[PDB]
Parts: sequence; C-alpha cells; structure tokens
Amino acid sequence: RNLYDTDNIIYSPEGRLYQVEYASEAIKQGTCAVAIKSKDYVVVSGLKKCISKLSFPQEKIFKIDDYIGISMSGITSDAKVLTKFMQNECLSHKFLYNENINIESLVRSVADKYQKNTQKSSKRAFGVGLMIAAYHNEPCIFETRPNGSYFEYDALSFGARSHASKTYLEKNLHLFEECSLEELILHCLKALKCSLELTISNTALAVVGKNHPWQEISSLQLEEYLSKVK
Amino acid sequence: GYDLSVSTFSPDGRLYQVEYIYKSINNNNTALCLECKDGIICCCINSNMDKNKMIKKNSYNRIYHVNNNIIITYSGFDGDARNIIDRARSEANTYYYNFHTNIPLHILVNRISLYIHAYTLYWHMRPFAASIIISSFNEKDKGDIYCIEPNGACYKYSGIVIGKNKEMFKTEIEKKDYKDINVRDAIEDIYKFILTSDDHMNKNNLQNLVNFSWICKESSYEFQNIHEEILTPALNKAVEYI
Amino acid sequence: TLGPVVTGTSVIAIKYKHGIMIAADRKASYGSYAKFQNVERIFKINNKTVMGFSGELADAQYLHELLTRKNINNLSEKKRKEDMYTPQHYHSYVSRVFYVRKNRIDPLFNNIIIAGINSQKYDNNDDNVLLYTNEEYKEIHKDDLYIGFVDMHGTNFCDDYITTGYARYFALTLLRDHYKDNMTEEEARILINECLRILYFRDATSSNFIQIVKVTSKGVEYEEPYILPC
Amino acid sequence: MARRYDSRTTTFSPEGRLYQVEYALEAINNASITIGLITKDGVILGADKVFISKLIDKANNYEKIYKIDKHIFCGVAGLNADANILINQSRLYAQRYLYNYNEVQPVSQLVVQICDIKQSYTQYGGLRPYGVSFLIGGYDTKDGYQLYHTDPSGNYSGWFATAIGTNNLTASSVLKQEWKNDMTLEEGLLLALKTLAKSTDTEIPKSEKIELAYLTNKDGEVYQKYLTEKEIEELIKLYTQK
Amino acid sequence: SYDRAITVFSPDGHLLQVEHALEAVKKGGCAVAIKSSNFAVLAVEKKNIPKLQNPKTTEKLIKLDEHNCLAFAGLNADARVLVNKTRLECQRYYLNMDEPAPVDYIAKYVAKVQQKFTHRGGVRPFGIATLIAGFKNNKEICIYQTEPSGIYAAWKAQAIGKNAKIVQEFLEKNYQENMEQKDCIFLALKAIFEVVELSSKNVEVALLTEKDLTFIEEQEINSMVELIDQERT
Amino acid sequence: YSFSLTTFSPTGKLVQIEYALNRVSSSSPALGIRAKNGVIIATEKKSPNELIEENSIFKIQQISEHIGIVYAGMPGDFRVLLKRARKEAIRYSLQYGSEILVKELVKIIASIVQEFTQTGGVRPFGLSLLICGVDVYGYHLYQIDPSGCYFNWMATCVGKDYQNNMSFLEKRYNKDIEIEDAIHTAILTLKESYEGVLNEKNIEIGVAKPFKILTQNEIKDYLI
Amino acid sequence: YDRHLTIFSPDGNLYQIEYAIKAVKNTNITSVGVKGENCAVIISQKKMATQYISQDKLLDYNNITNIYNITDEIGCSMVGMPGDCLSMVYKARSEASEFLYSNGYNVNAETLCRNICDKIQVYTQHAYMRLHACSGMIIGIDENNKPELFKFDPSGFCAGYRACVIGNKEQESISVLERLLEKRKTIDEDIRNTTILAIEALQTILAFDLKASEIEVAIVSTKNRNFTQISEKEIDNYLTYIAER
Amino acid sequence: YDRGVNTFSPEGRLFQVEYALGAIKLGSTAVGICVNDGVILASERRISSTLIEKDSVEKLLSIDDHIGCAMSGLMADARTLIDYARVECNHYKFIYNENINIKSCVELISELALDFSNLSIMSRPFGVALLIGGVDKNGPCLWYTEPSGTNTRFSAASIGSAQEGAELLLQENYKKDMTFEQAEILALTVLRQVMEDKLSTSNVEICAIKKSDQTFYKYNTDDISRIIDVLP
Repeated sequence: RNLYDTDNIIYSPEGRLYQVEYASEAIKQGTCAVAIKSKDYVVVSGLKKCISKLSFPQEKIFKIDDYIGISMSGITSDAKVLTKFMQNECLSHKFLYNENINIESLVRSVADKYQKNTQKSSKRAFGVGLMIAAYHNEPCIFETRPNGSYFEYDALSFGARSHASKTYLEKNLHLFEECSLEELILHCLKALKCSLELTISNTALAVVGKNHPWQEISSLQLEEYLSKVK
Repeated sequence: GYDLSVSTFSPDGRLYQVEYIYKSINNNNTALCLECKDGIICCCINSNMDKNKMIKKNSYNRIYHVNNNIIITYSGFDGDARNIIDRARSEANTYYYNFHTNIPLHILVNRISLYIHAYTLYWHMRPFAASIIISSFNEKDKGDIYCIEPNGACYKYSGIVIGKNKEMFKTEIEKKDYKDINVRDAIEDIYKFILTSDDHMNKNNLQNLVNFSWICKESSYEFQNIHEEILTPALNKAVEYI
Repeated sequence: TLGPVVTGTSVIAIKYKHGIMIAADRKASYGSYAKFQNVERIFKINNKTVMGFSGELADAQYLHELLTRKNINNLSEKKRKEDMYTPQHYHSYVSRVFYVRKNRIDPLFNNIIIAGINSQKYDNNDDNVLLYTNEEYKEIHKDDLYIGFVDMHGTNFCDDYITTGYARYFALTLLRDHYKDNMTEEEARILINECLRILYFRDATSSNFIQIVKVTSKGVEYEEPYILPC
Repeated sequence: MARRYDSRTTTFSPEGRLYQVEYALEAINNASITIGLITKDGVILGADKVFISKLIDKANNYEKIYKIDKHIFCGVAGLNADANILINQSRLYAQRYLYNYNEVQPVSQLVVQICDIKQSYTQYGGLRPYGVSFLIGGYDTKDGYQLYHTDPSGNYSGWFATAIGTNNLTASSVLKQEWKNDMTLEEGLLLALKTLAKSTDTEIPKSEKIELAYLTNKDGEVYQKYLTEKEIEELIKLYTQK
Repeated sequence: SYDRAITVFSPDGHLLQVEHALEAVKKGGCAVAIKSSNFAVLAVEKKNIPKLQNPKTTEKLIKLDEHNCLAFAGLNADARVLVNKTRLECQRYYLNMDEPAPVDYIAKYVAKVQQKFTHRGGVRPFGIATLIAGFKNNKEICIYQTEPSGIYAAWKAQAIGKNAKIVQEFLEKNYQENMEQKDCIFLALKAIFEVVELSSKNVEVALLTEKDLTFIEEQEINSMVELIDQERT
Repeated sequence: YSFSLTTFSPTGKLVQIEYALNRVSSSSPALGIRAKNGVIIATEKKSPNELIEENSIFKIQQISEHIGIVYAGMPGDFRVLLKRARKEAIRYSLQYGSEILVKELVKIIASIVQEFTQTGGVRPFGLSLLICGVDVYGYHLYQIDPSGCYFNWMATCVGKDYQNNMSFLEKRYNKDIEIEDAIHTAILTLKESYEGVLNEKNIEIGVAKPFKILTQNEIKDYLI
Repeated sequence: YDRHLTIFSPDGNLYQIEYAIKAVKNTNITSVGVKGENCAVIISQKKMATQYISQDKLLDYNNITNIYNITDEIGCSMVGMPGDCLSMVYKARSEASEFLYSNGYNVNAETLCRNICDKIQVYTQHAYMRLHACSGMIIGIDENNKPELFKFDPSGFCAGYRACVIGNKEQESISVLERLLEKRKTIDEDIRNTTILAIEALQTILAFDLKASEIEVAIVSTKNRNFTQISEKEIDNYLTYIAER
Repeated sequence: YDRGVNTFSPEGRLFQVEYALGAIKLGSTAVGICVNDGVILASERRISSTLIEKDSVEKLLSIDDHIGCAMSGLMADARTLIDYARVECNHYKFIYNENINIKSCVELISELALDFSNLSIMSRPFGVALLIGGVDKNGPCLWYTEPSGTNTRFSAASIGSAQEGAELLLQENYKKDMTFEQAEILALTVLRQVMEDKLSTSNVEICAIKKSDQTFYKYNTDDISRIIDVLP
C-alpha cells in the first residue's frame, strides 16, 4: 500500500483512500468523549488531556450556539477551524433571519466542508472527528468524519479507549430515554469512567436540552456528581 | 505504474483508477430502483450499519429527491454523492430560473453525467466514487430510470441495482415482469429479495436498515417515503414467507 | 430597473379567526393605460405562506421566482414538517434582499406583503407536500399568524393587518377604525370588500375585479375572482 | 500526483549549486565559440558558425551576432531559440529605457535587466533556465566602450577581451598573450581572426565560417558594421600577409 | 513549482535548502566588516583574470542609500536582486517617513526577505550572507550580519564567506574596540589576508563615515600589503 | 501546478526536443527550393486507399497571399500552428496595413514554438515547418525546428531520409535556376527516396503572383 | 514517466495517443459512414460499449445509441468511452452554436471537425489533462448541396472520406468498402442505394446477420437536410432486400 | 522529497509538523513561571563570540505592553510569528480599545502556525516553540505553543535544549503559593542548574509582567545582580 497512500486523490486496488483513512486514524489518539441523550436532554462528557504535572487540562468541549455544543477528537487546530466555521454559520443565520439555524443543515454544511478538502491534491482531510450535541425541537447527537460523511446517534463515543464506553452504552442504551437529567449525567460520567480517576480538572461535562441552553456544569456540581459516581 | 492517476491510460487502453472506484462502489451499501405498473419504487439497503447499534432509528437515508418528482439515490461515499445531489439541485434551480419549467429528467441526467465525467480528466482532482440512480414516473410517460456510472456513462433501465450483492438482487428481480405489478405488491417482493440476498440483513434489522421511497399514483406522482403502516405488514409477510 | 412601467395597485392582508385573508385586484396598468386586467398579484410561496405585491410587475415576478426556488430547496432538505420555512423567515429573507439592493442603488420598485401561518401545530399539510396538484377550518390564535410588510428602502415590520399603495390611506383608515380580533370569514370579507369599494371609487389604477386568497389550516386557497358586489 | 513528474529545477544541490544552471553551462560549453574584445576604435565581436549544410543562405544571415540597439550588439553562445527570446526582450528593454528617459540605455543597465530576467528563472517558479550566455558589447558616453559576459545564472562580468563556447580556454590564452590596451580596429580584427583560427584548430581561418562585426563611435554617432564574406576575405588575406 | 514548497523539514528537523544556501555562501568570496567609534571599514576579496577582466565591473562593496552600505558573500546574481530590492525599500521608507532608513531597519528588512524566501511556495532561498554597515537614528554606527536562513545579529567585527571562521578567531584576538582609521583598515586588510592571497589586486576596502562611503586608493593598499609582507618575515 | 517537462540532461541536452526531432525524422518527407524568380515547397504521402478525400489532407497550406507553409511531423500540431500563423499575419496586416514580411512571421512562430519548450505543463511541438514566401526584400525559404530555432535556406528537406535528399539537392541545386527547373528537381528528389514509383497522387507542390498550390494534372504534366 | 504523460518517448511516439486509440478499439462497437451523390449515411451497432458493467436485461435497449445530433443538419457517430463520447458531443454542440451566433449562419461538417480537432490537440499537448478516448464520424450537407463526411480520432487528425469505419477491423473493412463502392461505380434512388450500401457494409464487416432492432441508421440528403434517424421498420425492409438477390 | 507538506502518516500524524517538532528542541533554554503576583520569563543567551553586540540578539520579546514571550527553535521563524502577534494585538487594541487576552493572542499565533495546511500563505510549519506570558483581566498567566498548533496553559514551563531537566526541577520546586521573589529565585536556580556557565550578568535575560502595572519590564544589570546575590 506504499504506492497508493502517497497522495489523497489515489484509490488503492481495493478502492480505498488511504490518506482519508489516516486522517480518521488521527481521531483515535484523542482523549475519550461520550454523548448520550434522553427525551429532553443531551449530556456530553469528555476527558481533558493533561500533558504534564505543571500543565492545565486541554479544553475538550466548546459552545457553538445557545443550544449547540461540540466535542472534538483528533487534531485540535482542525477542530478550531471547524468550530469557527460553525459559530459563524450559526451567528449568520441569527443575523439574516430571526431564528436558530437548523441543526441538520449546519451538520450538512460541516460535512460538505469536510468533503471539499478530499477532492484536490493540494488539500488534506480534516484530521478530527466532531460530536455535535444540540436541542432543536428534540435532543440530537450528530457525528462527522474526515471522509465527509455524517451520522445521527442515540448515543455516541469516540477517542482513545472509547471501546469500553461503547460497550457500556450498548448495555445501558434502553435506560437513557426515560432517565431524568441527574441519572443521565450519572450514566454519561460512568460511561466516560469505563474508558479510564476522573477529577473536576480533567472532566469536561455539559448539558443542553428543553428550556436549557448549552451550559458547562460548574466545578462544585461536578464535584458532587463525581462523588456520587464513586 | 499506470494505475496511479486517473489521467493516464494503461497500455491495454484502460483507466485503472475508475475500475478501482467500481470496486469501491460494488462493496458499498445496496441501492435499487424498480419501475412498476403505477409507479417507481426505490429501496436502499444499508447492510454495512448492522454493526453500529447506537445509530438513531432510520436517520441514515441515502434516498433524496429533486423538484419533489425525481428520486435520486446512490451507492458509494456519502460526501461525493451529496456533492452530486447538490449539483443536481443547482441544475434544476438554474433551469427553472432560465425557463420557468422543471428540468427534463434526461437533460438532468446528461448534465450530472458530464459533471461526474469532468473529474476523470485531470491529474489533480479525485474522481467521484459513487454510482447515481436518478428516476421519475408520470401518468402519461410511465417510469424513466437512469443509472450514472462513475466513468460518466448513463444508461436507462426498467429496473436497476447497484452496490453489494447486486447480482443476486438483479437475478431475483428479473424473475417476473413488474410493469404489470403495483408498487404495493412490489414491496413484499423487495423485502423477500433482501432476506434471500443480503446475509447480514434478517428479520430483526429490516425495519431500521432499509430506506424506502416511491413515486406513484397514490403519492400524486411526487416524492414520499413509505409510512410504517405500509412497510410493517409487507415485511411481516416476507418474514413469514421466508 | 430605473422605474416602474407596468404597475400593480394596492394589496390588503388581515388576520381573522381561521387565518389570513389577502386581497388584490387583478389589474396591471401601463401608466394611465389599463393594459392588463386579469393579472395575478398574490403568489403562493408554500402551503402556509403567500406573497403579494404593489408596484412594478417585473421586479415582483423576479422576487416570486426567488421565493419559488427557495421553497423548492427547502423541500429538498426537509425531513419533518417543522423544517419548513415560516412566513417570518421569508419576510426576513425579502427584507434582506431589499436592503442589499438598496445598498447597491438597484431597488426593486415594490411594496411586498408576506403573510401566512407561523405554527405547524394546526395541520399535517407539510408532512406530504404536493407542488403540482391541489373538515371545518380550525380556529388559529393570532400569535401564530404572521403578516409582514417590506418597502423599497427595506423598512420592514409586521402587524395584524397590512396595506400597500393607495390602501395605506383609504383601506387602512377603515381598518384601524373597524378591525377587531377573531373575525369570522364573512366579517373579514365584508370589511375587505368595503375597503376595495372605496379604493375602486378613489384609486384610478384600481379595478373592481378582485382576487381573494385565504391561508388557513387547509393550506392556501385561491378564491374564484369576482366583481365587487354593488 | 504531478509532483512525481516535477524535476524541481529551482532547487539547490547539496553543494549549494543549481544543477539545471550547471547543465545549461554544459550546453553553452559545447556550442561554437564567440569571442569579444575592445580596441581603441571600438568593440569587436567574432564567432565561428556551425556548418549544417552548403544550402544555407549565407548572403545576409547572422546566427551568432545580433543587434539589440544602435549602440548595443551581442554575441550568442548556447541555444539559439532561447537567445532569440532574450534578444527580443533586450531590444524591448532598450527601447523602454529610451521611452522612459528620452536617452539611450547605458550598456550596464541593459545587461543588468536581461541578467535579472535570467536569474528570475533560476530563483522563481519551476521552469528550466535559459541555456544561453551572451557577450554584450556596446558604447555609451558615461563609461565609453564596454564588453560584458553573461551566464544562465544571471551572473555577469565585465571584460576587455574574453571568449565563450567551445575551446574558450585556448581563445582566452591567445587573447591574454596578444591583446593590449591601445590597439586599432585593424589590429583587433586580425587578433579576432587569429583567436578564431587557434580555437577552431585551423592554420588558416576560412571566411565561410566566420561571423565578424564591430561597433565604433565617430562624430559622436555610434555605427555598427557586420562584415560580409567579401570584407572578411580581405581581412583573411591581410591576416595571411602578416 | 509555481507555489510548491521547496524548503521543507527533513526528518531530523533541519531545513536542507537553507543548509545548501549556507554551502553556497561558504563558496563565496570573503568579506570582513569592522566597527569603530563613528566609522566602519569593509573589505572584500575579489578575484579577476589579469589583463582580460575589467576590475571595475564587479562591486561587492555597495552603497545601498545615503548612509548604509553592504558587503555580501555567495551567489552574485541573488546578491544583485536582493540589493536592488533593499535599495527600493530604502527609498520607500524615506518616502513614507521623511527620514533616511536606519541601518537596523534595513538589516531587519533584508533578514525578513531572506526568511520569506525560505517560507514561501515556489521560490528558492537566497544563497547569500550579507554585512550591512550604517547609522542608527541616534547616529550610532552599527554592523549587522545576516544569513540565508533570515537570522541576523549586530557585530563589533565580523567576517562572512569562505574560511570565515579563521578570520573570526583572528578578529577576536585583534579587535580593540575604538580605533583610529589607519589601524582599522590595517586590521581589516590583515584579517582578510589571513585566508586571501596577499596582493593589492585581491582586495577592495572602503570606509563608511556619516558623510559618505569612500573607497581606499590602491596606493595605500599596496603600502599596507608591503607592511604585511614585512611583518610575516 | 505548472513546471517544465523539458529539462536539461546531465550533458546539457534537452531530451524532449531531441525526441521531437526524432518524430520529425520519421515522418513523411517535405522539402523546399528557392529559385532566382520564385520559391517552391513540395511533399509526398502514401498513396490514398481509394476512400480518403485527397483534398481534405493537404499538408501544403496557404498562410497569406504570398506566403505558404508545409510541415513534417504531427498533423494536429500543424493545424494549431497554422491557425496561429494566420492569426499573426492578420494581426500584422491590421497593424501596418501591408502583408506580413516572411521573416517577421518566421520569428513570431519560432518564438511561439520555443515557448512550448520552456513553459510549464506542456511538450514541444512534434513537427518541423517550412515557410516559403515573397516580399519586397525578395524570396524566402525558412525552416523552423521543434526547438524554436529557425534557419534561412536556399533549399532543404525536413523529414525521412532528409540527409539523402539534402545530398541530392546539394549536387543538383544551383543559385540561379528557373521555377520549372526547381519543380523538376523537387519531383526528382521526392521520387528518389520514395519506395516504388511516385505517381501524381503521391505529390503536393506549392509555388510562390499569389501563392499557388498545383493541381494534379499540373503535377502529372511535370512528371512526363 | 514518458509513457504516462502526453510527452515524447525516445522513439518520438506519444504512447498515450496510442493507448487512447486502443481504448476506443476496446469498446467493440462498429460504425460505418458512407457518402452518396447528394446524401450521406451513418450506421452504428446500437450496443453498449465494452466496459466494467455488462448488459443488463432490464436495460432500455432503445436508449442505447452511438449516433447523435450536433445541429438540426449536422450529425455524428461517436465510438469510445461513453462519458468521453458524451462530453465530445456537448463540445461539438457548443462549437456549432458559437459558430452560428458569431457568424450568423450554420457551421458545416468540415469546420466543425477542424474545431473539434483543435480542442483535441490541447489534450494531446497539455500534460495536465487526459485524452478523450473517442473516435467520431460527422456528416452534413454543405452550402454547395454536396454531402460532407469527415472522421477524427483521439490524435486529432481530421480527414474526409467517401466511406469510413470506426471499429475493431481496419484494412479488411476498408477492402469491403472499396469493393462496394467500386461495384456502385434520382435522389430517392441515391438515398436508397447509399442506405443499402451502408447496411450491407456493416453486415459484411461484422460477419453476422443484422437485426433491425440492434442497428441505428441516420441520413442527410438534399431531399431532407435535417439529420434524421430512419425507423426500425425501414431498416428491417432494407435488411429484407438483402439476400433476396 | 516524496511526501507533500499535507501528507498524513499511517499513525494519523502530519509528517511536516512531526519533523518541525525536532527543530524546537534546539536553541537556548528558557523558563516561564506564573504566580499570583505576576509572570516571569527567564532565558539563557548562549553568546557565541565576544565580538557580537550582546543586546542585538533578543530571546525575550514584548508582543504588547502587557505580553512578554520567550522563543525557541528557528529564530527567524520565531521573529516572524512575534511580528504577526504584535500586529494583531495592536489591531485588537485599535478595534476594541482594551488589552487583548493572553489566550486570544496565543490562539491567533497558533492559527498563523499550520497556515500551510490550507484548510480554508505560508509553505511549511514554523518550527518554533513559544512561551507566551502576560497579564489580562483574569490575572497573570503563561501559555505554551508549538508547531502542531496546540496551546497549553502552564503554571511553570521550560523550552529549549535543556527542557527536560528544567521541567524536572520546576516540577520539584514549584508551588502554587510562592511569591514573586521566590519565583525569580526558582527561575534563576533552574537556569543555573541547566546551564554550563557561572551565571553572571549579561549571561541571562529576565523579564516580568506583574499585577501592579500590567506592563512589560525588561530587567537590567542591577536586578539580575540583586537576584543573584539573593540566590543560595
């Protein structure tokens, strides 16, 4: 495969684009992130990367709009570019019209932005995967990928050691729909803990939902939840 | 060495990159369109997502439409096909802006074929990896189904299948003439063919991995996805038959 | 467009208990010449949104084509009835178009009414939309109804009733005097017919040949055009 | 990928050398010899023609020595088509300087402009360099008579007498042995014939493969002469008398 | 290669094109610049073919503007185009500011252009090092040395080009801060003649003051060359 | 993405130009002869296979009223350069009002041919041109190579076995001959190298009155 | 990489042109053009080009066609890769429309072929674009009321013909056409004889019996300048007239 | 050679940024320390010659009146980045009439880095590590940026050749509660341990931004003399 992985516009004999696959491979080295939802809420949690003793944790989740947030896994500069693009699209929709942007349209625009960099030899795929949490008439979780695809999930997780989180979500998916917000936060934190302890510093945690704009959970409430999980 | 660029012919007069695209498409999720007595029925079987259990129910839909009266689906990569479908919608918009009537189906098919073909000419552009079905039905003209291949070839069919297991689906569909069978009766046959052909598909994932749509008399000759009330007895009868 | 040549006269839109009633005579005048007397000046945007114009016909037809393709592109991306664009969305879009063209000193010589029903919670007409083929009326709260005005300079607003052209003086006086909430179809028709009668007597560019259009729970209904009684 | 077909012409070697520049110099060194020298009366350029066939029109054809302006002329060593391109560009620069300033260009400024053009192809882009080296002779009031030698790199130097092309080293040896400061037009022409004979490995120089021209200022007006075979034959017999 | 990246990182973290530009600099003629209280001396090697080559034509000591001058070592044509760009920038500054270009500004600009050519697609790096002598806004004199990489530094005395290290270690052991003019040209001449052949035709030396740059006449160079011959025996 | 596909070899050669010259040397032969009262250009072809329209495959073409052109090499390249040369002659006539001098046209087309040996993302033209014409300064016969070099000839050949044909012309040609003698020499030179008997169908001749292209009966009358 | 790009090999060949011509040959589609006294005919085999996808039974066989209209009066057959052939049809239509707009009168077949070959030469010279693997025949009626038949290949070489073939067999199909035309040596009689000769030439070249459903025949003439396809029934009648002696 | 600048490795890492991360390891060592009273940046100046003007080479620079920075790796690329930072910080001050946050300046610096990727112009990565210290509305802070575009806030940090030993000593001796004077002592002791010299004046460069004036202050001979006399 050394012949066909050299430029991003080359298909291998098996019909594979190896550079896009490598951009996807970049995503698994990021820290784990998890997202679940109930009938009313989406709860996103994430492990903040800490590179040394004297470091501060890398930010994991970002606010896009009043009822839209994201988490990232992969190259953080690509995530910053996509974050700025999404925020500008949301604010432009709120400027031209007097309403919130449609979440499906925003995710499709992001996926188009992903795909347009896979076509030309003078461009590379964004080496980052975004999970997008929002409440637009209902809780919704989307995922984007380097190849320009996107999907919608009842529960999502990815990053380093995300397989254990996926197994926990597979076991516990049927409970989340009828769970209350506190139980939903506990379930998301437990799914994140399966990937590993968690700490107020190293744990990003946010909620969005009905009558509830996107809000990072405060350090004291996060301390209470982490104490309850343990 | 000759298979490292779409813009190079091999000594035996072949473009290997397009053949590798064909190999990519033949491994992807199945799509089919079938002309019937009263309409056309389109069905996309997303067998690849049998592993992913947490995907939202019926969120993934490869069936799209143009002008509310042309079905457009695909087999291949989602992003490339979204690019092609956006081009189709742009062509329809420009045609109506110029002429104040909707684009004829064959003109749209030709234009999208040229758009696909243009990316197979230059050394710096990735050719699109997707086969595109575009279809429509009218009371007077009956059904017109077209399949656009990744090389730019466009061909008209009474029924067509692309993607994984397309040989078995074609063999089962060819067993009887559907131009004297209604779409409602055809849904049961499509479910039976899916159960017999795709080994990953079974009774427990037919309801959430298969997209259905049609254009027939009941839909007033306009796009619609099959409601659960019409799908459920059909797949139940198919499972009981199988 | 340097100036008007073929002109449509007033349009009158009001809210009543079952929805929007919008009226306009079917005349387009070439200066003092009543060249065309069976012209349509109320355009359907979607099942819950209509557009009416006063002023130049060519600019209005261009705007109608723009809104037609906007509705088609909206339908192409639709997955549920809530994704359909509302009348206020179209009002904002038209206001932005007029504003940008004003900034270019290339105005559309029109006054535009965008009217319809904001809420999707009254019917299922948008679940299965038919563009090429057409029980009692439900009472709709006025908060869920929308009527919006735009002018050449992009001055845009909304109200329970809107008038354009000569109706801003003749019809609007009677409307401000006599309008009341939750009128029946008969009362709204009588009030509109009185306004159009005064306009027919005092507006030289007006005709007694009326087109009435109703936006209700059963969609947009174009009434058979009629001569003004008495 | 087209970068596999890119030779990277404007890329350094490990020794801080442009390989394309050195290969262009190799092309120059294999071309026929062009000599230049300065007399008291003016500047002399000579060259040995490449004999392709006897059917060449030798009436008023000069392939090595070219006029750039009434006060500037040049001799070519290397590829002739590149030389024609750069000669046309030099003529454009001389007349552009006359347009802008209403006076004739100093010879150094024209050499600087054309050598800047040559250097640009070595530094900018991905094109090969011009495979030509010029001997640009001329006259101006500020600096008198002048003779410059250019290269594919855009490096240029200034000489009282020099040689380029094949057998340029032996021509330079003969020049430094025989050339002197205060020398007349006839003496310089005879020395040019001697140098062409020595570098071309011939006891007697043949007029049919010698181009010879000179620029001289008289009455404050510059005059260029391009000797015919008749005048060159006269100089050949004068050379053999000595 | 209209916009292809020519300078890229090697697996060890080096920029090999800049290293090759440095190799091109190492092949060039030696230049030396020495600072004093209110003047500087710049001396450059020159090699010409005797009796055939015009010695005036090759100027390696160049007047950039009213008050700044430049020596260089490396590819001559690259030096010509960069020097012309620097002259254009000098007059652009004097247009935009109504005060002459300070030496630190000019050295920073030359370093900026060299760095830019190491960091733009479709352009080769400049294969030259330069020594820029001139005066600051406060009339203090300075010498700035710049490399192909775009790094620059100010120096009391410095050498560039072939065998620059030996001249550097000589100048370290012989530079004595403020000096009279004659001893300053003498130091520059002996320092460059450590590596260069000892003849008057092999060196060009000039002195920069506030008023102008003055090239030393060849008789003084001949006399000092005879003195350097004498001290070596 | 633009870089030169023609590059200097280690020995200073431009191999792509050498290979274009190789393609020229294999293509069908053409020639030109300048006589003291005119100039002619001749070429040959394989015999037509009873189906191809001979008038639609003329290699000799008219550039302007007193300028014609023939080639040896690639036909599509010839059509492109022929169209460009007609455009350039028309540009000159628009500028100065008179017909283009042969030398100016030759220089312009030579520069255009050179440009495809240095500009990025292209190959050299795979042909050699012969341009014949008349102007106030007299009769001209010019060759142009794939390199963009051009040569002022009295007589020449630019294709298959052109060394042999050039030796034949060197023995036969004289500085002062009539147009009929030059045409006879051209026909004899063409039929010498041709394998078999050279019929009228295997000959095209153009002569520079305006530039004339001979008819088949005229060539047959010359072949007696 | 001399054979990868459209640049010269050491022998002076552009092997990409040869490989594009091989790609045209690989489609296994035969088309034949014939010229009458005041008419011209093209016949083509109405089969899908040999490619990755094979012929499906549900494929609408009437939709298959290698013959196209460029204008009302000029027509063509195009054999090669189908996307390339469709692109070339659109290019020819754009060139004809541009000629009509700029010059105010309809282009003829020869000028159309020369413009198309000018477009093809850019592919042959510029390394950054692939050659169109598409050979084409063009027919029309000129202003002098005589029929034009021209043929071009991916190399960009236009030539006029009394008769020509695009197919797998050359120098045997040429002999067949030579024999038929030398055997041949009223407008309705001319039209009928030229159509018969085209059909019989295709039958002899292909070496099997032709069904009227699986061949397409189109004609231009002074009688009807519009380039029009004859019906399947007329082709069946012409095939019946063969073998009736 | 063969891989473009935008080529991904099989591990999902860009080759060029991975190679550029080797350049930052070279250069002179620098340390930054953040405490509640302010931020200090110390650096060693490996002076190659006695003939060089010592103040002409600057390892500590001022991006703004309230922002200092220490650079490592390719110095010309570093000066390019810091010039861009100065321009954009002044642009922010003009547009908003306030001092820019340290995080925003670091973010736009790291946005200029990786400009060669061309996701939406530089040709390659920058090969520069920067420790950017400053004082904003949220107090003093110190950030670290590198060619990969990642920004990381640090209580204390090191860059350059002796990054490993410097960070080991900082990890051992740093406390969140120490004072400004103790922070200066810690910085100079770390530089003493990692250096190969006697640590005199005109051998280290020191700068600080305090939460009393929020102004960049470049130290002089008296201040290094004071802290050196205070060192144990």
